[PDB]
Amino acid sequence: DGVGNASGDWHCDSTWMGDRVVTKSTRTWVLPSYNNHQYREIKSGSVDGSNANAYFGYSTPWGYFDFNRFHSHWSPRDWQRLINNYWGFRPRSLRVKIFNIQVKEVTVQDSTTTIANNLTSTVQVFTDDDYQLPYVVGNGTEGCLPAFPPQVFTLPQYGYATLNRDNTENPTERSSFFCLEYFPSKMLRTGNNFEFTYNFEEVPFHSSFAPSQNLFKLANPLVDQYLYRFVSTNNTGGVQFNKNLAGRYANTYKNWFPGPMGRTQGWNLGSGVNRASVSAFATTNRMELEGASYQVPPQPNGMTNNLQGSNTYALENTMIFNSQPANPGTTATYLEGNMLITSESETQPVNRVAYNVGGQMATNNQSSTTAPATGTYNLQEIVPGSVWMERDVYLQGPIWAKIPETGAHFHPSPAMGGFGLKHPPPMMLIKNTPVPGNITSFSDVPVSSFITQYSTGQVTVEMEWELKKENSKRWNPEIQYTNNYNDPQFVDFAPDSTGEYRSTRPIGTRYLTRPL
Amino acid sequence: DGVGNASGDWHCDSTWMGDRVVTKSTRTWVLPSYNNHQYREIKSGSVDGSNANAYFGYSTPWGYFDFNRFHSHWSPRDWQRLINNYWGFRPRSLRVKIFNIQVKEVTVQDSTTTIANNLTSTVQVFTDDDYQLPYVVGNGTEGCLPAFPPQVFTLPQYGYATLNRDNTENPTERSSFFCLEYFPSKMLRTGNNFEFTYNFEEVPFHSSFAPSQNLFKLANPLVDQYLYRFVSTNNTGGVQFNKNLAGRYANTYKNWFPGPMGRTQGWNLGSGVNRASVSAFATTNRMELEGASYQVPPQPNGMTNNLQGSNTYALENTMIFNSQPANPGTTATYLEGNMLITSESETQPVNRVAYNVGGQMATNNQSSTTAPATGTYNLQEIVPGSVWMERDVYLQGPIWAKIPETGAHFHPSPAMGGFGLKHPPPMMLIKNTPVPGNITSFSDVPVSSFITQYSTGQVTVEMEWELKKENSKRWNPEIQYTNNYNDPQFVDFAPDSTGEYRSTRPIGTRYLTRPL
Amino acid sequence: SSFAPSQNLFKLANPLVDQYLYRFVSTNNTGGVQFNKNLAGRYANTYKNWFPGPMGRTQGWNLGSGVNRASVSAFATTNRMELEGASYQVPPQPNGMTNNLQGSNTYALENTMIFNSQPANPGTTATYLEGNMLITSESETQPVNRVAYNVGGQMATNNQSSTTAPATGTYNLQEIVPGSVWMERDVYLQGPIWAKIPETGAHFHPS
Repeated sequence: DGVGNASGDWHCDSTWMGDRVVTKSTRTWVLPSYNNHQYREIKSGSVDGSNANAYFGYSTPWGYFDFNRFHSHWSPRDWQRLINNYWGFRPRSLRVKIFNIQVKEVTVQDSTTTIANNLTSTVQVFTDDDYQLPYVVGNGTEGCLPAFPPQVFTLPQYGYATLNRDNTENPTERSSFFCLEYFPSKMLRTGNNFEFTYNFEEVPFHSSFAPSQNLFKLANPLVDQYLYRFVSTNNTGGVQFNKNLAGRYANTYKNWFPGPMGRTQGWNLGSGVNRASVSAFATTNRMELEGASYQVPPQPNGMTNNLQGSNTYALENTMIFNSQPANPGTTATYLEGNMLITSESETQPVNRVAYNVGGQMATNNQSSTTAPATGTYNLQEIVPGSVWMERDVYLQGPIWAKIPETGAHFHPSPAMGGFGLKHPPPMMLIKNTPVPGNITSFSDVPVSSFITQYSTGQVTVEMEWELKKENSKRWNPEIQYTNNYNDPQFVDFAPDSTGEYRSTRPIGTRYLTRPL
Repeated sequence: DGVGNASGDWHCDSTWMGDRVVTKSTRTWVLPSYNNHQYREIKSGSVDGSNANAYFGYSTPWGYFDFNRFHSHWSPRDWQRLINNYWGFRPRSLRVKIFNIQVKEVTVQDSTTTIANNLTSTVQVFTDDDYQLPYVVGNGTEGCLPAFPPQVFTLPQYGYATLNRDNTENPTERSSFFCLEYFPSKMLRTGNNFEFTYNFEEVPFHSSFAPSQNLFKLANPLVDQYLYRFVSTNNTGGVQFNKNLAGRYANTYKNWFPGPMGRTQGWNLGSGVNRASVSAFATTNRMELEGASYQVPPQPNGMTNNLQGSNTYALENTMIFNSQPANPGTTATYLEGNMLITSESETQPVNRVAYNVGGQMATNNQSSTTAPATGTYNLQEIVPGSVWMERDVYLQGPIWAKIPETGAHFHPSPAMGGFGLKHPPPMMLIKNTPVPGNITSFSDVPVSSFITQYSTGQVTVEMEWELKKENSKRWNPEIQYTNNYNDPQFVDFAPDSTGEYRSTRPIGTRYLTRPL
Repeated sequence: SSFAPSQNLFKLANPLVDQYLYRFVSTNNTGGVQFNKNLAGRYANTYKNWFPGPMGRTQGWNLGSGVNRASVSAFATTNRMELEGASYQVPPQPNGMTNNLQGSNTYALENTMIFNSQPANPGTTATYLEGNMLITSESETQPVNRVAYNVGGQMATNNQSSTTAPATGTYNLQEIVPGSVWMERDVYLQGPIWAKIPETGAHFHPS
């Protein structure tokens, strides 16, 4: 409509209506003109001793909007209300609006640096609906909307990696180039606005509960089994048997088995007592692809990193986060007090411990000449009758990941956590239109001289969630997340005297308990 | 409508629907104020030793839009899809939109050079529908919309040549002056937009196929002809005859003849072995008009420049292109590795070779006293029963040319390639309106003082194409264009580390094969 | 699926942007744990959502210029499965691996379909060299499928202590894990369209 008329209004709110909760979030963003209006080929050779580091790729003029973090949609008080009272939750609908656009021109004469409004300048916006572009949103990267509503943020620059030849910086014939300007886009002046709507596919609810029973202790404690086990051979080697007694969980027939495991090193925290002067990388867990060795830092699902009490943690099976945001490219060492370290101890009744060996199997054939022998195993994979619990979500953590298109997959739950989607919420791309500097003569060669410009505006995201209610018959009181501090010098989840937000603790979803 | 409202949106796309393909292209352009708002008489005398160089003409304040190149409408992947799967293609419809206009004023005080928006300034636009103006669009000149969508381009300045007297810079009484301001034009401020629509006349489809048979080898190989030839005279000079045998193509009666030829010099490429220190111009092919000798660098249709394998090329029968755009007025020498050189070797089954002699004819009357004699010929023209193939189109090359209005013509296919049209898509002309500097007194003499200004905006072109499907019964696999490179250091048809587009190879349309 | 992947399974993070996630890299002179942030483009050290498909190690033989070991009888060292008291060669191996890297003349022969250009007489016992044979390559699936000739990865074999340094061991076989992705074997014009699933009442992933 016009220079003097506002395109949209601020909405930041939560509404709770029975089985449904609606979240509204509004933020202010800034867009730089990246690459000076150009597409650049980007590449790397081996770095820090590793060829797994090498890649071939393109950097682009465009920027994108990322909302795949829970703190983007949820207040700390609203998150506490959900974890305390519900068995499960799932996403249903998404709505996005971009509005109140302002384009600015920056000029320097003799070091003055004046800044001014340009009314006739445009911004370009599009959504990748058919998934033609490479999707970089679900990989745990920075640049999402901020946890605190007043904070103002810079949009991330879009880029991708294609194929590389023989673990080197060079490309292959199969390697691909994608142009964003080939797709159609909306053009916006200061009066104009953009809107999009999405529906999520049917997905299973996340489980916000901890088991109240061990997988191996399900027989009644009072009653004996009608089943027998081999315990012995006599002086002539004749087989002998005994009945299975009540409460003897070590010797009982079992219907179901625990989930898959791979052994990972355990390190003590706090009082500790670990080995000195160690370089971690040579002894880390790895998988081999195309001739290179890769660390796979979240391990695959079905294990627990920490026992309960205990200060032993398997570090490569744990999500590690920082309380405060960091500057790009930092190489600084961080001690444990700075870090936020997660524990999966609630899943221990059904999930095997990562630091320990899995079990034992037979290695020989017994004979009158030879005694029977067993051996321990460090890895096991899926077996029929297998049961496990998936990794917990965090307020600091991601909601979704895109399933890769290969035509074959098994059990599609992402390792970091969250919901695995065949058709994920789509990539949203924004760029500043090139505006040319004074040109007085004709050339076939393309213009490289442009006026310097940046853009600013407001973004609103609305999300709908489906809730599963608790139906417990437990008489005694349950565990709950609480604000509990001894002699506090500051309020957590609040601004400080300088105005910086403080977030000391990581928050999971499992406080409620259910029988197996 | 307004200062804060956008006139149009970005559309860059291809849609394939059975027999029809639609192409959409969007670009950003810059317009200079050419000639400082004045019309100038332009002229030349003899240059580089030639009077064919002399001309008399006018230069104008206006600029024009040119779309007669395939890379303007076609992506490299889309062009590969057409050449691989279709017998023929033709143009059907054209739509043009000009929008998002921005007028800027440039001021200099003491070397500062400040640039600012002028809201009340106008741009003027018109189309030459009745072909009253001289048409300069179909002559292989620079200034067309760019191959890569992100590239920003300067519009070419309009000019023309009229009649000149006695191969000198002077005019004739028949010589003509044309004023653009005499035609009606639309006037546009920053809010305003312009649109045009065109329909192409019926034209024959281009042939995207190579012949699978020789013109002279069409008789069945197994069966003899019922026809006889003279082979001999006896000791008394009495005539003798022999029957024509199966597979003897050298001695067989023929229905049809090859197309017209003129001999052109052949030069070796690569390993080569050509003559040293040669100046080319004195020995080049020429046609004489109005007392001057002119090189005619594309030769006329019906010949082939290169045999297949072979490194001999007739250079004056070949389209030569540069991979990268060049600065105006360059006099630099270029070697073969920089150049993109085309081959017509697919048409060799029906088209005579340019470097070789055409054939032999009788030069005498035989008698008992005199033996019979023959002579070779270096040129031949159209004969009844003549068949030939027209020159191939290239992605780097032009779509159309205007047929000249003389009232008489034969077979109207242009020498460079493409479609010859009596009523071509029309000339589109744009100018910046003169805005005056401060005037304090009256004069009859016209104002020569104006504020300095330039314009910028977006242009969209939409084109519809009709396709002819392949109907082959060939059992074995065909030749296809492929991305095939050994040990590549860059991706072809992509930007580099500096952001410059790379286009190493020329691409033709003939990969499919058909029987004669 | 008649297509080849244009991206590696482990290279999906944006090359320009750093992760908000940290990894353990070190212990100090008193054995206290130390951490570093994950940087942009460092694919060796990045958190991963998805894992490659199942693998079993199979011997690799050079073709063309080659340079393989002389006078070998193949059968004793071949891959086998045991049924009802007997050892059986299982010549197509199970799905989720790639036989050949690209370029490279190393092929895992027991993971490859081998065909003859010409039909043969029944009962022939004749030796055939490589030039007579038609040998397939699965190099397009290498961005998501592990190589058969190479080891799969490494896992922890011990518990670290002030007395004991940490240790790892390589594995030659691995099976399906949750979050696993792979590509099935390609069809050929010379090859078969279909197979019947056996009736047992239980099966997994029937390709």
